[PDB]
Amino acid sequence: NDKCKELKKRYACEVRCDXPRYEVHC
Repeated sequence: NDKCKELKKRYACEVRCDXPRYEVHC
């Protein structure tokens, strides 16, 4: 479940990892 971290590194814009949802506030 580190894809959350990967996204947070990529995007810092707030990536909301809510279960299977990744809401990117950018």
